[PDB]
Amino acid sequence: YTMSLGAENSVAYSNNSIAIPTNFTISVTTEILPVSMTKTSVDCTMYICGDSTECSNLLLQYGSFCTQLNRALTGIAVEQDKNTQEVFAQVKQIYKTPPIKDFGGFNFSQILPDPSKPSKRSPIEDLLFNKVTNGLTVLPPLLTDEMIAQYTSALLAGTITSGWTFGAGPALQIPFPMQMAYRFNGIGVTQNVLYENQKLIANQFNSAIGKIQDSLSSTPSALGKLQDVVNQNAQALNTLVKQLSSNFGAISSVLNDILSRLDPPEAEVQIDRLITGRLQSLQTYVTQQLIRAAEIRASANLAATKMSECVLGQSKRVDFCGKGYHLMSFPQSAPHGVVFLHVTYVPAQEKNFTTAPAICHDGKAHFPREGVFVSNGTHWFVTQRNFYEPQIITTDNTFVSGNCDVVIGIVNNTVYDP
Amino acid sequence: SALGKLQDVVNQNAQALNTLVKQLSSNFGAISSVLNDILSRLDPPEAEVQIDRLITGRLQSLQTYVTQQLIRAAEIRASANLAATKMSECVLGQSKRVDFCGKGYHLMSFPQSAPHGVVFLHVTYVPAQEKNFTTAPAICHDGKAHFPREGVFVSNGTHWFVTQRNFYEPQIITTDNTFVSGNCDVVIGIVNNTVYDP
Amino acid sequence: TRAGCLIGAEHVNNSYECDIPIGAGICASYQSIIAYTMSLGAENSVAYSNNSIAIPTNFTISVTTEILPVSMTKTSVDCTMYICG
Amino acid sequence: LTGTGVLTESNKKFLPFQQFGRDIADTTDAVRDPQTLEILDITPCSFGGV
Ligand SMILES: *[C@@H]1O[C@H](CO)[C@@H](O[C@@H]2O[C@H](CO)[C@@H](O)[C@H](O)[C@H]2NC(C)=O)[C@H](O)[C@H]1NC(C)=O
Ligand SMILES: *[C@@H]1O[C@H](CO)[C@@H](O[C@@H]2O[C@H](CO)[C@@H](O)[C@H](O)[C@H]2NC(C)=O)[C@H](O)[C@H]1NC(C)=O
Ligand SMILES: *[C@@H]1O[C@H](CO)[C@@H](O[C@@H]2O[C@H](CO)[C@@H](O)[C@H](O)[C@H]2NC(C)=O)[C@H](O)[C@H]1NC(C)=O
Ligand SMILES: *[C@@H]1O[C@H](CO)[C@@H](O[C@@H]2O[C@H](CO)[C@@H](O)[C@H](O)[C@H]2NC(C)=O)[C@H](O)[C@H]1NC(C)=O
Ligand SMILES: *[C@@H]1O[C@H](CO)[C@@H](O[C@@H]2O[C@H](CO)[C@@H](O)[C@H](O)[C@H]2NC(C)=O)[C@H](O)[C@H]1NC(C)=O
Ligand SMILES: *[C@@H]1O[C@H](CO)[C@@H](O[C@@H]2O[C@H](CO)[C@@H](O)[C@H](O)[C@H]2NC(C)=O)[C@H](O)[C@H]1NC(C)=O
Ligand SMILES: *[C@@H]1O[C@H](CO)[C@@H](O[C@@H]2O[C@H](CO)[C@@H](O)[C@H](O)[C@H]2NC(C)=O)[C@H](O)[C@H]1NC(C)=O
Ligand SMILES: *[C@@H]1O[C@H](CO)[C@@H](O[C@@H]2O[C@H](CO)[C@@H](O)[C@H](O)[C@H]2NC(C)=O)[C@H](O)[C@H]1NC(C)=O
Ligand SMILES: *[C@@H]1O[C@H](CO)[C@@H](O[C@@H]2O[C@H](CO)[C@@H](O)[C@H](O)[C@H]2NC(C)=O)[C@H](O)[C@H]1NC(C)=O
Ligand SMILES: *[C@@H]1O[C@H](CO)[C@@H](O)[C@H](O)[C@H]1NC(C)=O
Ligand SMILES: *[C@@H]1O[C@H](CO)[C@@H](O)[C@H](O)[C@H]1NC(C)=O
Ligand SMILES: *[C@@H]1O[C@H](CO)[C@@H](O)[C@H](O)[C@H]1NC(C)=O
Repeated sequence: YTMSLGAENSVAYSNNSIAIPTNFTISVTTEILPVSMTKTSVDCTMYICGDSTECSNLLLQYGSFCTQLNRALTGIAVEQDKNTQEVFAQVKQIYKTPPIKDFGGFNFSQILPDPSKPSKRSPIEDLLFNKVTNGLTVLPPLLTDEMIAQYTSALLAGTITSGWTFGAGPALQIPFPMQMAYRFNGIGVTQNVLYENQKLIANQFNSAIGKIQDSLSSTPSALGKLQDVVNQNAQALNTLVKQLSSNFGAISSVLNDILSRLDPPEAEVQIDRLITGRLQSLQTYVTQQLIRAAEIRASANLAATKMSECVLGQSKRVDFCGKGYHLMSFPQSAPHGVVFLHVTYVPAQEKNFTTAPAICHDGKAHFPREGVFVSNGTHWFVTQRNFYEPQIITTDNTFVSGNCDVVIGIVNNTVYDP
Repeated sequence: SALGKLQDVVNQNAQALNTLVKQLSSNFGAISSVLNDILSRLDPPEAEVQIDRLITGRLQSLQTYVTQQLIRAAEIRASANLAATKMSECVLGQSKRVDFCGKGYHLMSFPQSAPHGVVFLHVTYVPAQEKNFTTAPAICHDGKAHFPREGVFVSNGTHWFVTQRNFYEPQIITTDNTFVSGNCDVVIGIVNNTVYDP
Repeated sequence: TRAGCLIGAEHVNNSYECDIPIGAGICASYQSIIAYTMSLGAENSVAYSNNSIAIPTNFTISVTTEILPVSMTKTSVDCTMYICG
Repeated sequence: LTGTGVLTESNKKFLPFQQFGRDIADTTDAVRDPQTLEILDITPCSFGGV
């Protein structure tokens, strides 16, 4: 079939009507970012030649190719540890949550570490770690999974107990329903809206966190970004292994068979063919590993940017920290990766109102100081832009500039004086 | 080791050049690594074979050098795009992005030229000498809930004030710096205090 | 270690910052050469409670350096002269 | 079939027509001794980086 981009949505535009949200959804979304790869090291001499001394004597004629391949792989291996260091080690203080989890109804048990588990992981992090499944050596990562989990636990404790203050200096404690109100004011919604509806926001947040855990437990292709990196590295290593079984035009792919069947003048030619074939295979592997290392470094720089801007602070950048108005984010460790739980504010249950740019009163034009003039049909109010909260149009929330003869669409209404 | 990032690039480029020069000393299976020795020792039917071995070895070395030069060029281009972004957002403006222009609340930045690089002096504001206070979300007065317009309610133990969030500057809780929304029955943790009217 | 066998370094029970990385959480430093499990940070417990806040009373104007590479050395290789002279 | 390795006892029960054993990566990791019909695992020697 011919595909369809999306459902059509004719927005009901007119020159004097506005849509104001009357409700909200606290939406938590997952973002999975790869950070590092498997650190692989190849003994070039043993991969080309094994233990054959005649092969290594012929390999010395080609110079320092093996040194360049080893140095490129060493650079990739230290670049992975540098990537993990830049992503997760953004704090030098290891914070802990208080033993009493009184956060005003907000539940963080699915993201805080479980004391009953020996790995000290969160239930979400435990599910993430469960859902990820010849001269060759695998160097271990410098940071173990326990220490990456400890770093994420410190980041979670800092962003829960101290707000964004720990990312800019000393950790200054603040109650979580106040932190949330500050985040509400960062997206342009008044503190009162948060305080009045704090039970509903806590219930929505807990329901969204549970839906995140259920969606991760019910979707096999949730962690496909990390699995693609793991599969690419394993498939590249398998291809580099399988290139040893090819003779590359020689009589056999085994150096011992050539050295036992032929004299060294012709075994030199056959071994030279095997050497140049295996060297071409190793150069191809190292080149594609360098390209994938550049891609993983770009992804890790992006992940460090999201760690700095979504977890350690509240970001005004649209769609950088989830879909909707970004409130906060929570980091979770993943095998060779990071998972950001973006908690965002989504407006909902919008309602039509008749709107005007200014109010004409006593020959003067009044403009809203922070909100917008709305009308339900008979009476005029001023409300904040992202939530319907009608208030009487007074001189305290409006300002006067000019007369009524200039502004197009100014309407007549009284302005109350306290 | 302060300037290690530029010195790393300089050392990598010099080491790549040194390796490319060193690769001329290898014969790659030929009788000699010197072309003049082959051209002065052999007839062109076999000197063609020896020169062909030298040509394919040196061409493989040169293609390898160009491959990591292009990879390092991509890395340096990404770093330079990042540096141009920092020059646009930290020097030519004040950035709200956390840790993009230094540790702390970013105030301004200074660019300095460096050999094959740029050094940003990020001037930032760090809070210090913090003090505990008892806080409340709202003030209950005359059956009405009062919330701070821009600050936060704090208490030193007996008296309630409102202050800006990033610096302790206590002021009397008035109607000029608070706003009224709803009664006192809804907000959890509202406390009783007077609200002064100028 | 999980990275391998380390000979010539005295293993200590103290945790320091990583000076020379060994791997699998092991780092080495000179003070003789010692090997240790690296500390992640100084441990800080935030005094959280539901009605207390911490407000700064002072500030520090902090200037930090950030070094970013911009360009490389522009190298050109005569391919014919390099291969053949 | 020649090589270098550590020859240990194997729990892999070969079928009587099979002589050598390969893993996923086509490397000989199991073999049958021709003198006495027993199965031996071939572990590669402990190469490492210094
Ligand atoms: C605001 O008013 C407009 C116009 O009265 C509504 O738009 C109509 O919605 C109905 C129901 O979906 C459609 O059948 C019409 O075609 C729409 N008209 C236009 C011109 O788009 C709109 O739904 C109202 N908004 C709300 C939130 O009720
Ligand atoms: C705003 O939306 C929330 C849900 O997003 C509404 O809360 C629901 O209210 C109905 C009826 O009162 C209950 O049956 C549901 O159980 C509530 N859901 C939750 C999650 O609490 C709320 O009523 C809406 N408010 C307005 C003014 O529309
Ligand atoms: C926070 O959330 C957790 C899990 O969402 C709640 O733990 C559940 O508690 C009920 C009753 O106590 C048990 O039946 C469930 O089995 C628990 N779930 C898990 C995963 O342990 C917890 O009660 C919530 N509240 C607090 C204050 O922690
Ligand atoms: C628009 O809003 C105003 C105020 O919210 C409404 O005026 C009130 O309507 C109720 C319903 O009869 C009365 O009991 C109140 O006495 C009215 N208050 C005032 C100050 O007049 C008005 O009815 C709304 N109009 C529409 C079309 O919904
Ligand atoms: C809004 O108020 C202004 C001023 O009270 C109205 O302007 C008057 O309009 C009448 C007839 O249109 C004229 O005779 C007056 O001379 C006007 N006065 C001024 C000062 O301009 C205006 O018509 C009102 N608009 C609406 C929609 O009621
Ligand atoms: C909290 O701050 C207020 C205002 O600075 C203090 O009130 C003053 O205290 C001094 C010293 O006792 C008196 O001389 C003033 O007369 C007080 N002013 C008023 C308006 O009463 C208060 O003592 C402080 N409380 C604590 C526990 O430090
Ligand atoms: C804050 O003030 C309100 C009103 O002055 C107090 O509420 C009253 O409390 C008494 C005793 O608990 C009741 O008999 C009244 O009926 C309450 N009145 C209302 C309007 O609720 C409240 O107790 C005070 N709180 C504190 C902490 O002092
Ligand atoms: C604010 O008060 C809290 C608790 O009253 C202080 O936290 C204590 O600080 C001491 C000194 O370092 C520690 O020995 C305690 O273990 C801390 N208690 C807890 C529960 O963490 C805190 O230091 C005070 N803040 C300031 C700036 O004075
Ligand atoms: C805020 O901190 C500054 C230093 O960061 C303090 O200034 C010092 O004050 C002491 C005593 O007055 C002097 O001996 C120093 O010479 C000052 N240093 C500088 C650089 O001027 C300042 O007093 C602090 N203010 C408060 C209110 O705590
Ligand atoms: C809005 O459009 C209507 C016609 O649809 C027109 O009568 C009215 O003057 C317009 N108002 C403004 C402010 O442009
Ligand atoms: C804070 O916790 C105490 C118990 O430790 C409780 O009495 C008080 O009501 C709580 N206040 C709020 C606003 O949750
Ligand atoms: C081969 O010789 C060995 C010598 O010990 C003997 O044990 C075995 O039974 C003989 N036959 C076969 C079929 O292996």
